[PDB]
Amino acid sequence: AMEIVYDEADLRRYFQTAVLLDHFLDDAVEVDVDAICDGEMVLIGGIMEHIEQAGVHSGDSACSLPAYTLSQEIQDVMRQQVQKLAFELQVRGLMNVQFAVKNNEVYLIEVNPRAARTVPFVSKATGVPLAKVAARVMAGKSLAEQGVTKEVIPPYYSVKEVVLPFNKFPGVDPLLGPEMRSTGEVMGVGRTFAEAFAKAQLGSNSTMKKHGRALLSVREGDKERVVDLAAKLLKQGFELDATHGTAIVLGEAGINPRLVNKVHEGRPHIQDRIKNGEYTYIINTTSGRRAIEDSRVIRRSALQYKVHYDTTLNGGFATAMALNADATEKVISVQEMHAQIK
Amino acid sequence: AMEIVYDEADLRRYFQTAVLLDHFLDDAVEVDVDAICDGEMVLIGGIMEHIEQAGVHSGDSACSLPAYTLSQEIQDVMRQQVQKLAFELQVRGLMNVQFAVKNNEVYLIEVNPRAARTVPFVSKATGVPLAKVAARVMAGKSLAEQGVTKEVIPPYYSVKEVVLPFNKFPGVDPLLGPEMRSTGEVMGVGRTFAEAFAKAQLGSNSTMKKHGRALLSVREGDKERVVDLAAKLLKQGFELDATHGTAIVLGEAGINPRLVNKVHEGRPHIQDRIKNGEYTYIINTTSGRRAIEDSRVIRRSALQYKVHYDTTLNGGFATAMALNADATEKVISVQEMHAQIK
Ligand SMILES: Nc1ncnc2c1ncn2[C@@H]1O[C@H](COP(=O)(O)OP(=O)(O)O)[C@@H](O)[C@H]1O
Ligand SMILES: Nc1ncnc2c1ncn2[C@@H]1O[C@H](COP(=O)(O)OP(=O)(O)O)[C@@H](O)[C@H]1O
Ligand SMILES: O=c1[nH]cnc2c1ncn2[C@@H]1O[C@H](COP(=O)(O)O)[C@@H](O)[C@H]1O
Ligand SMILES: O=c1[nH]cnc2c1ncn2[C@@H]1O[C@H](COP(=O)(O)O)[C@@H](O)[C@H]1O
Ligand SMILES: NCCC[C@H](N)C(=O)O
Ligand SMILES: NCCC[C@H](N)C(=O)O
Ligand SMILES: [Cl-]
Ligand SMILES: [Cl-]
Ligand SMILES: [K+]
Ligand SMILES: [K+]
Ligand SMILES: [K+]
Ligand SMILES: [K+]
Ligand SMILES: [Mn+2]
Ligand SMILES: [Mn+2]
Repeated sequence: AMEIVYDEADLRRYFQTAVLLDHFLDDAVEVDVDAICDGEMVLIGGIMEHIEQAGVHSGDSACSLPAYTLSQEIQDVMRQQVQKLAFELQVRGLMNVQFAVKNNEVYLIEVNPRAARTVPFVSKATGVPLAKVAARVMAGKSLAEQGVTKEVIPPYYSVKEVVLPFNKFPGVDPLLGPEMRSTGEVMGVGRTFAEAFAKAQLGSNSTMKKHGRALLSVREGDKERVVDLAAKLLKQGFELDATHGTAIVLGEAGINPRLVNKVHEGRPHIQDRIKNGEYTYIINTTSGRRAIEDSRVIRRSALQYKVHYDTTLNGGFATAMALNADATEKVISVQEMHAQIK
Repeated sequence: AMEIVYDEADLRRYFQTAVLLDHFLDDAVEVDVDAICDGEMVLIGGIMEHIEQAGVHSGDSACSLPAYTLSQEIQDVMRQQVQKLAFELQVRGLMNVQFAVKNNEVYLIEVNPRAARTVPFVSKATGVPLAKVAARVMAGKSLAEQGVTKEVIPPYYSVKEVVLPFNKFPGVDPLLGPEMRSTGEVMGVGRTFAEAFAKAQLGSNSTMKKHGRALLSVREGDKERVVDLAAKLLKQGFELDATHGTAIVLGEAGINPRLVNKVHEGRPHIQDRIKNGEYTYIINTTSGRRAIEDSRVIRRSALQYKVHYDTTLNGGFATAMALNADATEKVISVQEMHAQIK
């Protein structure tokens, strides 16, 4: 049971219900890097930039291949670091490295000297049978002999999205965290990131609509950013609703959402509205055990009433960008995909 | 110490704190009636409809001659009740009657068998020197004999507004109630109620503006009428702020004010905003001792910073109308006014 502790009090509190201790890189981009090491050289299979930030298990984050926001200069740090790590541990075959980017600063989160659950996606994305290769490598044939020496960078956008079992265990709080709960995955391919993403979202069984009313209820650290997001939804013709504190910040920015009541606050409240088909979209962020626990009802209602919802601001943005795309506009075969690869 | 208690708890509460017990006529129109009785007949000198409802001392209420909302039918009833009273108590000279209208029903508040403070204004408004006339009657000269037998209903509107000393005693909660606190009064003469009012308002040293942002923070009972108020303001070009509860009702009605925190809710709050010059107008109603005591800050801030404020919705509405008039437009002398009385 891993948990993010915010303060001293918090510490104890976990401790009771309860040891490695790590500092939580808040407001960090999480990255996945799959690579092969033949001993001579190192092939970078792919660099995946997660939509959801560090603190939300790789296993449950959507991810984009190539990175949709990261700087070449930084990818480059990780590129260099992995190489460094590959040779150092003596990687003979596949490997995976997970980083965390915070303030143009690369932090090593973990190294998995084996096949990661990211390979296939990465293989599909790049047209490079990553496993076959490391397989051939482990046995004795080099990256060099394989003529599999250069790192591929597709002409298109490959986004990976996950599917969660929440609907099977309704008593659970359908919320993202440090622990993985997802069962499967989908892949979205688009000319643009927004395209790919919309593809991955539709593919993941999302109920997200392109119209109606959105509900914004975010955590403190998300209050600043939520503005742009809200701006985006307004531009798309979404009508807005917001909880008190979230409504405060919005207003301070020229945006006047409809104020909605929390459960304990009166009527009607979020639950009633949700239940009444009042929303087509919900952006809900929450931080801290107690808070989470207290906000449970919205997520539960949302899931239950099939309202598309995001539990990360990063995830809200993606959802928004995707509103500008048409996931049924254009299809492309995988063979065509790899054909496009020079 | 004259207070209005709402519930049993309230009763006691006062009782510890502190006997005549009267049923409070909530949401009632207060009226003043000045008249003369020569024992032979009764002369109606003036029927004044207060802007502020019963519960706000007559002396601190703005008022209009002729009535601006009362039905002729209801006024006529009053006129008869006055007559009755006059005769019965043996009035010989001036008299004054105070009523409350609730649900198309007339209630007697009190009877002051003497010259009331409304006498000068009524005189000015009607061109009839009630004091002189009444003095005559007292002296033996009858109404018939003096040739003053018909009630005068002027061709223009006369609005009286008061001035309060709260500024002199910053420590006092600048709020209206059942006890009189005002030191003076002014008169506004207009072709319409809106005009008389605007004139009365301006002469009262009101800092009211015709543009800007308005703060709405009203009590439960006022939550319903507030919407129309908000609309009217919106129409006038004003922008809107509002406290939580008030915002909620507004939202439900299609009005999305900009949310503002209560002093104790955090920042940014009303005090901050008021202080910073965000508002040009403030509409704040509050009921019940504790509630009053708690909101005190909003009223104290409004005054200190010179923002125009109304503590009654009836007042807020009058203000609203006045926005549609120009007190600097037309001027009229008393002589001219009296001359129009045919
Ligand atoms: N120090 C940290 N700061 C931020 N996020 C972290 C940190 N450690 C772990 N995480 C998050 O938790 C996830 C799981 O941690 P990780 O060490 O990779 O565990 P696992 O072995 O279960 O895959 C990561 O994918 C990441 O989102
Ligand atoms: N029963 C009542 N219902 C509503 N308002 C009332 C009632 N009794 C008095 N008031 C309010 O209190 C004020 C003062 O009461 P009043 O009997 O006229 O006392 P005073 O001797 O001060 O003139 C009135 O002008 C009115 O606004
Ligand atoms: O009905 C509720 N009860 C408790 N918490 C809620 C409820 N609805 C939303 N929240 C949480 O409220 C937070 C936003 O609060 P705000 O700061 O007042 O806008 C988010 O972290 C939400 O998950
Ligand atoms: O800063 C404050 N502290 C306490 N009460 C306030 C404050 N500002 C406004 N009020 C009161 O809040 C009421 C409106 O509350 P609302 O229903 O949440 O909008 C009014 O009756 C106001 O007098
Ligand atoms: N990639 C995880 C699934 C996303 C889900 N809508 C959430 O934001 O909670
Ligand atoms: N007629 C009394 C003055 C009104 C004041 N603006 C208030 O509404 O409190
Ligand atoms: Cl369950
Ligand atoms: Cl003082
Ligand atoms: K992540
Ligand atoms: K691991
Ligand atoms: K009154
Ligand atoms: K009296
Ligand atoms: Mn991991
Ligand atoms: Mn009285």
